[PDB]
Amino acid sequence: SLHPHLNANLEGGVLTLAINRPEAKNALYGELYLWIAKALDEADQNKDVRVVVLRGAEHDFTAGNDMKDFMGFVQNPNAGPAGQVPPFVLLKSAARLSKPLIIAVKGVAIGIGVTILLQADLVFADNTALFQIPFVSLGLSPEGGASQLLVKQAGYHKAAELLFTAKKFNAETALQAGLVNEIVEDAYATAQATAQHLTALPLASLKQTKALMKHDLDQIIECIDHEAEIFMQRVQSPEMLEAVQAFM
Amino acid sequence: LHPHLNANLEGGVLTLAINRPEAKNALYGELYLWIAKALDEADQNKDVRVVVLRGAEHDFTAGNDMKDFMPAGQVPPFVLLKSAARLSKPLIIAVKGVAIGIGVTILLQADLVFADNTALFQIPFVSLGLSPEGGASQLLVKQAGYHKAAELLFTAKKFNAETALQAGLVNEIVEDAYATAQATAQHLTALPLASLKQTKALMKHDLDQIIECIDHEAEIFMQRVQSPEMLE
Amino acid sequence: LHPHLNANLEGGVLTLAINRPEAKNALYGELYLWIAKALDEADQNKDVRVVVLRGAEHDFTAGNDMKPAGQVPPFVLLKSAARLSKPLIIAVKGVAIGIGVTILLQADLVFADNTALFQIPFVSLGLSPEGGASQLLVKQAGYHKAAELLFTAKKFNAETALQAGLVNEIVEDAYATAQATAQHLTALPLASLKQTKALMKHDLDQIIECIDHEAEIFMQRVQSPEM
Repeated sequence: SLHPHLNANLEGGVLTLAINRPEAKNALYGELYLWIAKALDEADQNKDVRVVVLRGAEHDFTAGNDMKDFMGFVQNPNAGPAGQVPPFVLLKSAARLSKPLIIAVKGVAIGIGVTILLQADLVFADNTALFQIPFVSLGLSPEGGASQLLVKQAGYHKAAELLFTAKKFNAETALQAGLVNEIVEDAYATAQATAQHLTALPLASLKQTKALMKHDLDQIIECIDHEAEIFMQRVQSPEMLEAVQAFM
Repeated sequence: LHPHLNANLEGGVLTLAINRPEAKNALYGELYLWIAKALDEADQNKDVRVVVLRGAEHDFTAGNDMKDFMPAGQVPPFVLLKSAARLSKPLIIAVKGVAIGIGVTILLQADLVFADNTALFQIPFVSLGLSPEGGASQLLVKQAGYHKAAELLFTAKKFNAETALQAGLVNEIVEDAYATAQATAQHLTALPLASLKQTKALMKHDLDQIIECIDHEAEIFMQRVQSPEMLE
Repeated sequence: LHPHLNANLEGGVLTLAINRPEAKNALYGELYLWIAKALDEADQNKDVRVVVLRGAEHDFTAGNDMKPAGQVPPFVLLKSAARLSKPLIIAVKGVAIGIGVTILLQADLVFADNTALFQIPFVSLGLSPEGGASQLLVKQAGYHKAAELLFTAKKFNAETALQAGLVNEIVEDAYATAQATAQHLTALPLASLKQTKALMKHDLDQIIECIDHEAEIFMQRVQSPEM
């Protein structure tokens, strides 16, 4: 389906999904998380798509959860299963994509801008990238399976430093922690050349290799869901509501 | 009290400083047990938000007192390791000078570790005719990767702060280890308590299995303790 | 004893050296089986305390010679290396292709020089992982780097291997470093090394199961149109 703030282009088996909400530096709201999730789900069924590239359209990847949206949410929270709240739907859609998923990062990549990297196979950034996992300082808790995936990808000590302190960090830190594969001059051209190289390789080899690497997908999904339950406890906490009420 | 352990609580930060400079903070039975009890009670004390563990002066710990040296899960060093692993609040370690044996394996229970360029690390267990402690045979493989963990465990070599940093034992090498630790501790005491507690509990979802690895290692260790290798 | 494989024991160090330089140490069926058997015997050999495995003067192995899945020879070698109860050290120079990389994941220590040229080419042949790589490389290098090396089938150098944890140290003389390290380890208590390694590889049966699972998939692909 066509929707604002998300451009899709398919050429030579490469599907490029580009977040395009510059007025807000690509902050994500409820329905945009779902539109991105649906596009991933449809790409995986589309026989003309072999590789997906997800990035921003321009100078930023994502400023994270839209704060205006978030404050309306805290005052009227989704009462359904925590795992069906929009950001967890996107993160699971990404985790389950059977085809290679490449992400290219410029500028801000905050919250979900970091945890979605843990669902991608390859990540390229340039030196303008500025990352943060702000969940602790917002009064929230991990999402995207990061309590387990970031410990595995970065090592326990580094994962605890980025999660506990909630600090901003640069591309060299993200590269040392294994969140980014390489820092390059043109993140978007590199992501596109890599995607073209992958479409020239056998689809079945790629699909099977990825399926073996992700043999524990069911447990990853379980981790995302159980995190989501704890995350909603924090979203619904009395202290969160008072703080939003004041702010508003 | 016990003059070998300075404890101090300020602004939510409890600072535990091993103070036995005559023996380079080498540790002996009852002292393992007091540090363990202090960590246990820290977790129960609502005025305590973050613990920092370090040496008082130029050294972290020379490891087990060879004099002191001379149910396996209840032998003192293992008691301290489990109390560290169980602490539900953030635990920061700051390393200067020697950090030997349990001086390294205790770092695998800490959430954040800071060191300066004087730090000198070693896991001598293999060369003492012994075996791993502190869950190192799983925790160090996970933290450093298998190849590097094998290098540190098998060879029993001393290594410096840059090697520890690359293996993920140390978060950052800084000019003033104790000041950096205190500043991080104060930053963490200013953040929401339930957010830090639930984040740590998720990260340590496999705590039961860490305790079982520490206890399994303990049984093996205590057997090696009564072996000709050890004597030689 | 067997064509293209040298073996030397001294001071408790067994050095096995692949010796087929005219072919850049490309491996064929029988040769896989001889290396694997030598590892099986070294483990039963009371006078062996540490094993070094290496290639020829300039190269480790160009990989599988172009010219029950669990019993196909490269998988037998991969499992023999994984089961070896004593320390295994590999020293890498020049080419290290396919098996040349996946065997590093079964060694305890790996030393290379800057001539090393690594590749995992299976995807570009329409095949699939081997060596238990789909799990062991993810654990050793992290998921992103393992994906990069496995999906793209790119050739890569010693610095990239060091960053991926595949290599412990890049050194000037990989054979001398491997020998000095092995001599240090033979001087230490075999009982301590044995028991430390067995704890580190507590999940050995899971490792072997992954190797065999990959093997069955691999052998299907071998009959694919892509291949």
